[PDB]
Amino acid sequence: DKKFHGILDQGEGVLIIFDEPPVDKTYEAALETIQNMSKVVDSLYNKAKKLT
Amino acid sequence: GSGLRQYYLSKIEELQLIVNDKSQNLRRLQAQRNELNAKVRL
Amino acid sequence: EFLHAQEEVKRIQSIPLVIGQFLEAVDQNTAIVGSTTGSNYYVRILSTIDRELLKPNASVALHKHSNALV
Amino acid sequence: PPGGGEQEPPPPPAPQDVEMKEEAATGGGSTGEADGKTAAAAAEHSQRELDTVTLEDIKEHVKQLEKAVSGKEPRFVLRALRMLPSTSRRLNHYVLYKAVQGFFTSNNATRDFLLPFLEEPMDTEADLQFRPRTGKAASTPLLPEVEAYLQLLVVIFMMNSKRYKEAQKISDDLMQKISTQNRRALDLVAAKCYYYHARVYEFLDKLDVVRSFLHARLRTATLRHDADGQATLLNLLLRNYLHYSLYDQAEKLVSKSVFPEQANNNEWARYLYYTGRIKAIQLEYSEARRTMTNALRKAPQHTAVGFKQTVHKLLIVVELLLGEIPDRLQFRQPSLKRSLMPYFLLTQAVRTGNLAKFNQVLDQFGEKFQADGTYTLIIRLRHNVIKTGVRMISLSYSRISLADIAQKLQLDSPEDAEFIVAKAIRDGVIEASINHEKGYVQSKEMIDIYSTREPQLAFHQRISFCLDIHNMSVKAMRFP
Amino acid sequence: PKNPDLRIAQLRFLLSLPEHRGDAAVRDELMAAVRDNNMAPYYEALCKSLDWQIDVDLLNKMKKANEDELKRLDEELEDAEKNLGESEIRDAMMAKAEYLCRIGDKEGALTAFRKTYDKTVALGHRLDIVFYLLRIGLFYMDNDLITRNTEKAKSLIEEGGDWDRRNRLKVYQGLYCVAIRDFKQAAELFLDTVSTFTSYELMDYKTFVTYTVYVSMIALERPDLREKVIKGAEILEVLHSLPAVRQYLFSLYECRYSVFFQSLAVVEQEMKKDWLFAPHYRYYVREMRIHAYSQLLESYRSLTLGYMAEAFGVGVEFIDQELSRFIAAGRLHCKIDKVNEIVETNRPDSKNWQYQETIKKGDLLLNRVQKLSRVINM
Amino acid sequence: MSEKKQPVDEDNWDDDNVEDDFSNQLRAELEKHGYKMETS
Amino acid sequence: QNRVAEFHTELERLPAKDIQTNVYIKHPVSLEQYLMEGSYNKVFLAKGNIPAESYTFFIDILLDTIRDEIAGCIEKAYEKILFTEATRILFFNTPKKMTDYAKKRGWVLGPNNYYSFASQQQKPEDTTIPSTELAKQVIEYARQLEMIV
Amino acid sequence: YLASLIRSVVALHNLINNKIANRDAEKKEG
Repeated sequence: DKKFHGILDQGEGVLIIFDEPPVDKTYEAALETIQNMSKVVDSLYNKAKKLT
Repeated sequence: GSGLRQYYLSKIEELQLIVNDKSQNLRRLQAQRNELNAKVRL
Repeated sequence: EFLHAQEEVKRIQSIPLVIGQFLEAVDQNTAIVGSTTGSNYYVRILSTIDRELLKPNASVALHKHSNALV
Repeated sequence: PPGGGEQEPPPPPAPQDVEMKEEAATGGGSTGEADGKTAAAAAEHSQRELDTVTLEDIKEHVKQLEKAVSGKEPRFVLRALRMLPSTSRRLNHYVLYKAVQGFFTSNNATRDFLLPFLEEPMDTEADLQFRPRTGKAASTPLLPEVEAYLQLLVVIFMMNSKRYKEAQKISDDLMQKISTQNRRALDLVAAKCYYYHARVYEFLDKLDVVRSFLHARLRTATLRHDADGQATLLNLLLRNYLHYSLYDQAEKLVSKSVFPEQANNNEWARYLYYTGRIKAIQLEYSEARRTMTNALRKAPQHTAVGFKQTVHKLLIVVELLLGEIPDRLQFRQPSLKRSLMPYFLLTQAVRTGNLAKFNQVLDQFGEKFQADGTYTLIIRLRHNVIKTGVRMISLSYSRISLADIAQKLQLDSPEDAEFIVAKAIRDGVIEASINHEKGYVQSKEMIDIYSTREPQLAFHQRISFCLDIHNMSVKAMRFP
Repeated sequence: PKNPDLRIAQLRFLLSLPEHRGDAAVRDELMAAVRDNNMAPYYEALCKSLDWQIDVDLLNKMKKANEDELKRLDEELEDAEKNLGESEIRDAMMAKAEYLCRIGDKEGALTAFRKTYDKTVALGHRLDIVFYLLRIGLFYMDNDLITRNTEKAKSLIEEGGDWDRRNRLKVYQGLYCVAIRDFKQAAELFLDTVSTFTSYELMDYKTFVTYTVYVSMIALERPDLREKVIKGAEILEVLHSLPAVRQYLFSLYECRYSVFFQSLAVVEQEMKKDWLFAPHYRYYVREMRIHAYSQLLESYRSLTLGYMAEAFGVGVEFIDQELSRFIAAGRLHCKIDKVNEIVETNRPDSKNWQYQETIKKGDLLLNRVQKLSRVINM
Repeated sequence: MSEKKQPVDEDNWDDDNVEDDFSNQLRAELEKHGYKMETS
Repeated sequence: QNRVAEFHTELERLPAKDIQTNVYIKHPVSLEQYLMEGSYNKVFLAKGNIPAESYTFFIDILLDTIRDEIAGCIEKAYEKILFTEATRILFFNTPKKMTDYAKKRGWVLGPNNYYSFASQQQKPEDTTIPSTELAKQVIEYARQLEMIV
Repeated sequence: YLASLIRSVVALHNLINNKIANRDAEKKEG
């Protein structure tokens, strides 16, 4: 339930605690611009197809 | 002809091709200068 | 030279400036403003002004004598 | 006769109008861009050259009796074209022979008379300099004849019309070769004939005369002119070295002519496919299947064109030679529904452990398999039957015993287990290592792809690719 | 009339395809065959269904007198043109085309509904007509032509919410919008449960909820699905009524992993005697096994399957061959172990996953601008 | 070469991890796609 | 002679000759169908089927080309084995085959084991050796991007 | 790598917008 940043081990009986990285933001916004650039080439693709 | 003309006639080919080539390259650079010169004058 | 040309236009402001408000635009680089002198004019605009700043009926500056968008 | 009589006047004038004018505009416009347009390396009639790929395959096949296309050829081959007064005579003849088609009868040249009609391009001060014009007018003897798919006794006159067109190579190479680059038009003409002269030499024996011709025709490339002429002949060179079943293929590898840098996204797409089958037969698979995948996605932009049927067939064959399991009909076609059905069963028995069922289907559907040209699967597919199983286990289990991987594979015993665990590492299947203290097969995980310089290796090509498009754009922009 | 006509096509959808299950099927097919003036679809079962009863003469007179009850007035109208209005009157085809769909077939429906289509240009007339094309689109289950007029009513007839054709925008999330594209059209479009009552044409509510709870737990694993299914109140009353819904919900959230095979089989036993009998778990069970596993393999990065022998179910060898199916074909991201008896999991990093994703989209757009570079410029 | 040397003694194209992932519930979600905006 | 590329380009020319008849080609391709999966010294269990004269000069090379990569694979991650695993499984209980492995290779049978030696490395890295040449790419990036193209 | 991927598409707009304006001003002049 994300109350806690941890992980457990059955073969060890051991609770392990790690921290949280705020890093994954540049790559997330990177690929969404590629989704927008997919459509503007499609908007140019029929533009050349409708007339050379 | 094959030994005394063909050395020149095959060689003037590529001398024609580059002059054929960069004339297209020149008039591209010609019109771009006329855009900025009409922009600065105005 | 074009960036030297943009800077040398900027003597036209010089702050004895009067204040109007933008009203409408006819075409490329020519518009209509409503002055705070009561009357209403048909003026010319500088090529320097970024065109994103227009139509809130924005407050604009005008020349005294020649009365252009500055 | 009352039913078929009134259906006669509408069929002539539709080829007599638009099939009349298209090459009349093309033969005028390319001529004005042969005389003018010194940089006619890429004419806009090169797209009309691409139109003539599509045009006469569907527009006209026969010379259209009731006098529609039968009068085009005596009109368009009667071209002397002396000067502006004696070309405007011929510019009137584009109009005057239209009354000869409509009001009068046309000149019926049933597959034979076009070869003596090639004297009107000699009669009364004709032009030899317009080797594009006469080169298209050397294609036009083929264009109703070959494209009607007769393949019947005019094959020899197909050949003799091409020998006149091979004599137009002679007129290119000997008669006033002054800087017109017409070979890059003639090579596509040398393609068009030698797609069917290829088929002609499939209706007859071998091509060692043309092999001596094609090597010499390839020889004049790379010195005189080099764009798409080297490329299209190289597929014509490769396809029957492949069609003949000799050694034939290391000659292709040492044929260091692979790189005319582009082929307008059509010839280069299948060029990867012809050499993809070549690299597949010498057991290299992962380098083969990545240019197999590259050839499928490069120019598929039609609907079941026929060799798209073949590259989609051969692609997961070699991927069933490594042992990853993609199967087939996720892009299915109406011309594929019949041609999937033996290939249907072929890939399911890879994942299952039944081989007599596989040997049933191979015995059942071997004639279709032998029709496809994939004889040599079974000498190397029984290989991958147990290789697909062992990779699936090694992908599943992180640390597997030898003593357990056997009995799951109905393999009876912990020796028959690592009778598959000593070449798979050598073939590049699994990273895993084996200790002779436990006999356990454990692999590790890759983490350093972002921790070490993997990404900026891959980026430097793609940075260099995107700047080339910006360079190709600006150099090809300001033609006004 | 046509609002209880939902039952007949559904029971006809039920009978013949289970060949062994046909005793109680024919015991109430006789209610659907000779009663309610049902005429067509069993005469086309003449070589499909059973031997027969004498259904010929008793009902061909009942189709005749009821056609003769209707066919005189519909084709003539001319009655109130005696006082010359528009030379017509509007009481004829808008009132009797509904019989031409209920008892008359789609052919008598298609020529009547388009005839009353151009008769009246109101959306409120185009309300009930298009909804009859869609109700008969389930009846004769010609499930491709009636995929069209939904979108043709989505385009022009749908202008908003604001209780309306929302009456049969209960023809826009359980007949046409989520069928076999179903991964997220159950997700995004099932957000509203906002009413309760069963009116005279709301014949299916309580068993309809059993759908939208069996498809509820599918959209989102734990970014607070638990409010809309457990903290929700209208869903709380029916699970207070139905224990098979309630225990199956409260097995999954409350993490009783052992009782899943009990709670799945009770759902499975409900899926033994259900009408849906042609293409089945295009989401469910061994995705619901991986839905059970994705939350179980989470929080444990070093797990042993000896703990799986009682926490989730029995068959140590059965779990082992089950995870071998799931890992090896691109699902359930972990790495199982042999004789150490470990279930070890591995995850992508916060950057290894995105570098794997940007290398996929970058190749697609590069291949795209390969092609458009050479379409133009020779 | 090297015997791997030892001492001891349908048509479901990843549409199978789609189809063997698919067998007991959704067939009245095949044109049960549209009835949901007057009550729910 | 490890010409498996030359093998599978040879079979292209004789489709039914190599399979349906011709035991002198059917046996080397049933050799190769053995040579796919796990049957390479099961090959030596099928040694005693020569249809022609002796064929000894190329099963001796086939003796050679198997037993040396056998020695190559035991230099690899197959770490160490006792003498009797080299006896029953390689083949041929003890002739001067023990002189074959002790002299062509090392693997001296000392006290009851064939002994492996060190086959590892150090793995050094600098990653600023590219810092001269990665700077060369970055200067090249702004080179072409600034030039009037 | 993002910034190049858009800059190439931006320069590709200027191709088609020039190639439409080139030949369509030509084909109406002739």
